[PDB]
Amino acid sequence: METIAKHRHARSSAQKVRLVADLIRGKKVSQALDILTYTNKKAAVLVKKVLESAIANAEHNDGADIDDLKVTKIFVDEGPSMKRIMPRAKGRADRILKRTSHITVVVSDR
Amino acid sequence: GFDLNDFLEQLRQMKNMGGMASLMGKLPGMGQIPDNVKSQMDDKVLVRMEAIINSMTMKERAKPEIIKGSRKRRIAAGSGMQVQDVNRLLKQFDDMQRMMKKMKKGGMA
Amino acid sequence: AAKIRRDDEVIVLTGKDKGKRGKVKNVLSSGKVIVEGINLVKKHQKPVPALNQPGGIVEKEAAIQVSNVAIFNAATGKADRVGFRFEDGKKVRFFKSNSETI
Amino acid sequence: AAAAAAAA
Amino acid sequence: MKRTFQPSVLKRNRSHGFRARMATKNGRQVLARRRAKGRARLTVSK
Amino acid sequence: AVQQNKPTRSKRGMRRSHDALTAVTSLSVDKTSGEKHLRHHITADGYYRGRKVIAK
RNA sequence: CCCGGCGAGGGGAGUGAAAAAGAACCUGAAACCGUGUACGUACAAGCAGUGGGAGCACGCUUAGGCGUGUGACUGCGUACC
RNA sequence: AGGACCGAACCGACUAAUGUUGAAAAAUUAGCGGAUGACUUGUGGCUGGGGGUGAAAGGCCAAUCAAACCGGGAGAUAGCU
RNA sequence: CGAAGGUGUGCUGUGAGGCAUGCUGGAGGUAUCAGAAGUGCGAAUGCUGACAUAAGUAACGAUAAAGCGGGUGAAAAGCCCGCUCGCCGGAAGACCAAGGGUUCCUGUCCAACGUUAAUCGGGGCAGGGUGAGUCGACCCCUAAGGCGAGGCCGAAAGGCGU
Ligand SMILES: [Mg+2]
Ligand SMILES: [Mg+2]
Ligand SMILES: [Mg+2]
Ligand SMILES: [Mg+2]
Ligand SMILES: [Mg+2]
Ligand SMILES: [Mg+2]
Ligand SMILES: [Mg+2]
Ligand SMILES: [Mg+2]
Ligand SMILES: [Mg+2]
Ligand SMILES: [Mg+2]
Ligand SMILES: [Mg+2]
Ligand SMILES: [Mg+2]
Ligand SMILES: [Mg+2]
Ligand SMILES: [Mg+2]
Ligand SMILES: [Mg+2]
Ligand SMILES: [Mg+2]
Ligand SMILES: [Mg+2]
Ligand SMILES: [Mg+2]
Ligand SMILES: [Mg+2]
Ligand SMILES: [Mg+2]
Ligand SMILES: [Mg+2]
Repeated sequence: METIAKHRHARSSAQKVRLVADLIRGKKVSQALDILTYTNKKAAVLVKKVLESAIANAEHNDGADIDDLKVTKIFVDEGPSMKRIMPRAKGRADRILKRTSHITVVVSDR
Repeated sequence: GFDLNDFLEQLRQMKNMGGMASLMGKLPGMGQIPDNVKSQMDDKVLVRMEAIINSMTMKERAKPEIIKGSRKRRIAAGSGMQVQDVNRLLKQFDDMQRMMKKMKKGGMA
Repeated sequence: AAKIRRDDEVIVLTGKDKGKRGKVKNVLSSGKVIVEGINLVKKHQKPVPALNQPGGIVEKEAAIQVSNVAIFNAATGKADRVGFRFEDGKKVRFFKSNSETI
Repeated sequence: AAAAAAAA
Repeated sequence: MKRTFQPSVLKRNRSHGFRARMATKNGRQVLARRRAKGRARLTVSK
Repeated sequence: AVQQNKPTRSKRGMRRSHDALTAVTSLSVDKTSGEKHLRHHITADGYYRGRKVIAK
């Protein structure tokens, strides 16, 4: 794999995390923070972690020390959603799907 | 309030017997073969651990969370050990700082 | 079924090593034939935490079907499909179709 | 007790 | 308000369930059809 | 207040327009050749020039 | 072995014929949800197609007037049971 | 003395607002009636379905009552959808 | 030297469909003519499961609101320590019965459960923890009522009762 990292579960819904992801693409890499470290939404704290793990895989699976790179890809997918119940009007309006995603960050060449 | 600088001294203070008759008996209910595994001829590892620390700078001995592969491939080059050997010391040390912080009077119960 | 007991010195058949010596083995009723002539390196890391922290990254058995060179005395194979008689009370193992019980 | 902990 | 239940072990025998079942044709019948027919781990008395 | 046929696709995908997130852009400040965060001097020590929070 | 909270999760290395078999594990379809690219699209009214149709992106051929995608504009034109 | 008076506990529910995918499958808030009596309450017992109980409303008999719940006759019958 | 199945493509038939083949796939399939059907779905407010929509909307459970400094920690508005502040006090305190059945205490861990975070918990995993001649139950005694030798009734079941 051209240095990835991705995720799975944890729980943070799709769209929720899909929002912060758009913030980072193209340049990225050297943007391991700032364009992320200066935005607080749970989704952000999650993409950064895996962001670093990914950029870290640049010293193991492949060479090219952290400084170049690009991050030409970032997309979140819907991950199995947990189910639960919710006491309400005798039991009619209750479904609650926790939802969850990943991130799947990438870092190739420009 | 604790680091490698203090942990190293604990090794030098082993001049007097070092436990050749102390720690060797601090396990009446030996687990079939726990003794020799701990002492290890008192040189198989008991001495190597010290050497690995001696080849460390004042900065590394102060901060254990600042050592990387660039430093691990250097200590083993001088001491004579390998990369995994130096890692074991850091691991056993990590469990020491966590223990020397959750107690007060003996820590017994 | 197998009858091939321990220390039973057999020879490798079917394939791979083949024509190899090997004896004893560790086959069991519906069990496995370690023998001695079936085993390629092995996979394993340093998990043992005992004073003997090894790696087991070597040594291992190579099951293989009981269908190995029958015991063999002179040449090879020599099926043991025969039954002795009036010997023992439990068993009465026979031997290759060459001679008699061995 | 120092040797009964660091070695324990 | 008062939701129709209110537990009381003692009030769970001759008055209902428990071992009292062994005192009537039907009572004892229940056990058969219950246990036998479709083996029930059952539990009745606790 | 009920609804009746609603198009998951296309529609909504339009309201999402006003939902994308945004970018900051700030300095490093003289001392910190990086962080400085937003309109702050620096968090490393929380000092604009000296004894403010903790510093030399 | 490496990122991480001595997390989760992953990335290598190794097992293996296969890990595009990793325990959520055979094959893995559909709804449904995304990232990428080609084209259409912010003065235009309606079962959204169908008939005509230019342009554009690729592909054509020793042109020869074509194939694939998309479809501005335009005649029609109110789902199934 | 008193099915006496006023009024907490306790018992009950006349009015309005809120709630009506509720905090709640009948309540909350502010008022309201009885409060030594045909009073009120704990524990246990007795009445069984065409049967019970009923200061009587067809009320109550486990969120079910112009004939309870569970299983069976049972794939009742349905010139109807 | 890749079957069924999934997915593309090309040719073919009037149509139901047929074939050839790329890829996936990891073991089976079946010309032909004949035989037998749990024999072909788009609807039945059809049955089961999965995923949408509304929508990142409402809501987060009494309007007794909380502020700050330390500690710990990856991170503290919520956890521990401290000083303030406010609320209840015929109780929003204490004890017991009923019922519950380890929820108690200590250590730990934070996936799921807590309508958020959680280092915290009645959550997970471990351990530990309820000591009686005088308190209670057993136990003597009997109430309502139940059961009931023999007995009286009653097709059977069974009802009544000394
Ligand atoms: Mg699979
Ligand atoms: Mg235009
Ligand atoms: Mg046309
Ligand atoms: Mg009066
Ligand atoms: Mg109203
Ligand atoms: Mg009131
Ligand atoms: Mg009064
Ligand atoms: Mg009662
Ligand atoms: Mg009722
Ligand atoms: Mg009939
Ligand atoms: Mg019917
Ligand atoms: Mg078949
Ligand atoms: Mg139809
Ligand atoms: Mg919000
Ligand atoms: Mg709305
Ligand atoms: Mg609104
Ligand atoms: Mg609340
Ligand atoms: Mg428990
Ligand atoms: Mg507790
Ligand atoms: Mg607990
Ligand atoms: Mg009687």
